[PDB]
Amino acid sequence: VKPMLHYFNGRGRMEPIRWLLAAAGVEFEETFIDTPEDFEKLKNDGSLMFQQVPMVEIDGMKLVQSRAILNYVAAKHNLYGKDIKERALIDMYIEGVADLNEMILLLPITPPAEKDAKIMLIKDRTTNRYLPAFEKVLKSHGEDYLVGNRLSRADIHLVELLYLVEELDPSLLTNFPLLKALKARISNLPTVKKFLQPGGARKPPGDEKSVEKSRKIFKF
Amino acid sequence: VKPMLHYFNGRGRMEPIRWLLAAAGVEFEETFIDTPEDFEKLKNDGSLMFQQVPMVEIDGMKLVQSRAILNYVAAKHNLYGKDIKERALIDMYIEGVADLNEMILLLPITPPAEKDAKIMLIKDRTTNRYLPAFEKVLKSHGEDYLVGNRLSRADIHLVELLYLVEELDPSLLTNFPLLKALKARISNLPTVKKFLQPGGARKPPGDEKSVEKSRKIFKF
Ligand SMILES: N[C@@H](CCC(=O)N[C@@H](CS)C(=O)NCC(=O)O)C(=O)O
Ligand SMILES: N[C@@H](CCC(=O)N[C@@H](CS)C(=O)NCC(=O)O)C(=O)O
Repeated sequence: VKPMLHYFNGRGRMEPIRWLLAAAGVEFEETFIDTPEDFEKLKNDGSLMFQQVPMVEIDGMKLVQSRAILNYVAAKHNLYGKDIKERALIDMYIEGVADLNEMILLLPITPPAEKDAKIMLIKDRTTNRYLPAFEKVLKSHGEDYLVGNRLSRADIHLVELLYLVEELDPSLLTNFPLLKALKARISNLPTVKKFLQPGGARKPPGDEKSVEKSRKIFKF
Repeated sequence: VKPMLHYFNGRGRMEPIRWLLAAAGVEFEETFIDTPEDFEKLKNDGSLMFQQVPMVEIDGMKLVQSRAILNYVAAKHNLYGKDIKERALIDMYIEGVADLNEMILLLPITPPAEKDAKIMLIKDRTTNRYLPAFEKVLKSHGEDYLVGNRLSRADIHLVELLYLVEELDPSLLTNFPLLKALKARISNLPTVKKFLQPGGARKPPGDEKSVEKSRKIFKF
């Protein structure tokens, strides 16, 4: 049976699960939360351990917590390294990805006065902290993948973040040629290609009106 | 060689690593960051992949990212379940612990005007979302541990959080007898007992002046 993904019809916290399942070549289905009552239904079903989504029905579980879902998917589909040493590298890399992702994820709901400052900070962190660190990993071993010379969730999560960075400002990737190269190679894996092409499961960026709709469903 | 823990002499993001290593019966050492120049030294050493701590030297790695360090320690010392299904439950539980932890962790640096509202929200989440959810897990199987009828990092991380809740307001545990019972059993494991007794590695709560010291070292 295909996993079932419960979320708003948008990127938010479910987008990295879509990318990772897609990258693993796993067909999945989505039940969109379009109304407050769609959300209320999942809570009243007892489906949500913490009264929150993402939730993914997979292998007889109703998994909540984005990290728990990703860890399970990655381990099941051999995208979490070969040994605990490789996992330690993967985990360290993707937790960095997670921190920069979280800043970008919450930009839309930043108090309007400090939004410019927040964009400056994200660009500063992007160019001076995160991308330098990942560029140095690729520089150090000259291999096609971040870890174990093999495709892992680290490649998928980083490449998903490079697309977001490019959407924020394409000049931010200018000084990171090895990361641009990763992005091009990962984008051309058969499974990721289908995911990114027209009609794939990838979600578009939100607008003023998708933000307003999500805010009256989730309260933020 | 004993692991080496690099952090401020305080709880912050390193406290759950201290608990987990202690619970696994692993002797460790700590190099405290007492001054801006202590921090600057780690950055200039190239020790910090993202220019941040926690950092833990263990088994020839300089691991940063609290989750990467915990995932490694838990897997090494057989505290991460027997299979990926048990890890999915463990992960789902501890990610909920992590969300309530994060609210408590940032209380000290909440603007003093909205601190009361923040404490109200934390108590609401504690009594109406998190503790109910963990109480239901123990109720459902009536076993001594949250997962696999066996000690896991889920027990250690939850019992750490129950101590923090008790520090915030002891009446918050009143309606959660099975969680009080877990806290009492876990607190009496030989390794955790030493960790909690006088002269153990457990750190005290911060004060106005430990918060001020950490703020001018880490800029937060
Ligand atoms: N730590 C959780 C965060 C989940 C979360 O914040 N969920 C939101 C939607 S993205 C929600 O359900 N909000 C409603 C609420 O907290 O009541 C995860 O990563 O899964
Ligand atoms: N996601 C990281 C957070 C690390 C973090 O925020 N580190 C702080 C100290 S707890 C720091 O080094 N701050 C200085 C800075 O970011 O420049 C983790 O969980 O380890």
